[PDB]
Amino acid sequence: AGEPPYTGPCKARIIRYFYNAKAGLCQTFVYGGCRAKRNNFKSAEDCMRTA
Amino acid sequence: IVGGYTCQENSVPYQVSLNSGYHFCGGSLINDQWVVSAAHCYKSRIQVRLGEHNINVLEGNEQFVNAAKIIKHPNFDRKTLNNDIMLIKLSSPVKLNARVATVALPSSCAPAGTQCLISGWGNTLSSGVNEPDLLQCLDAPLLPQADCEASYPGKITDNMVCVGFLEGGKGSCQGDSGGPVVCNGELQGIVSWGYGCALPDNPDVYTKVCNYVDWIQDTIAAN
Repeated sequence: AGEPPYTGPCKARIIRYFYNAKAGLCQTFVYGGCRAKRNNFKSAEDCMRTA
Repeated sequence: IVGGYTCQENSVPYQVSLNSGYHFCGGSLINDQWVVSAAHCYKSRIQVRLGEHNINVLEGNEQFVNAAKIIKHPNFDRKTLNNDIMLIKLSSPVKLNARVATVALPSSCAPAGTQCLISGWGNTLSSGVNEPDLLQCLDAPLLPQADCEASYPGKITDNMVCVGFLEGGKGSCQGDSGGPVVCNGELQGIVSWGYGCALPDNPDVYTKVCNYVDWIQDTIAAN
């Protein structure tokens, strides 16, 4: 959850959440649609809890 | 599409947007009731928007139809992206006309060196984000299989084809998946994956539609 958001190699535009370490919250980023890493959540609440 | 040009209003009548609240992937109309796209664009609820030029303004030319059946290729692999193709059956047939038309499925596989037209509403920048309102187009060549393999050692299967320019500067990007790569009037590719957008020696790789014509036709018939 300290790792940077990973868009991945696929080219879809899927809005996902990642925990922005140096900010203290969950923010949206564009996920490409495949090969998700763990700092990638479908909701803000999912994101906040897991961090 | 990074480094492309605005497509002339409805010069690409087979292009569709896949929408679940916002645009997330493109696709192609292959007959009045079916759309082909990429299997990684799967969502359980999809609305297909046809006749779009400006995705953020109601222009009055669009038809919005919900997807009744979504069928991924049975051998789609989520990690290698092998067989990344998906068929969508529309709830009702669309009204074909000026702005909404079908694209033909391929006669044979197009050879390396064929020029192709790629289109989509994906990100326009290789670094940074700038999503266009208007459909973008790009003209780029199918590359030889060997160059495709040398750019991505070990990740290219026989169901994939590379298109682009190995010196970078132009290519599809997030928001373009599922979209058409039309070469000489036939749908030869489906936008799938690549590392980065428009980076030197990382060309775009597409699902090779010519390997799936019989799966497509046989699925539309059984359904």
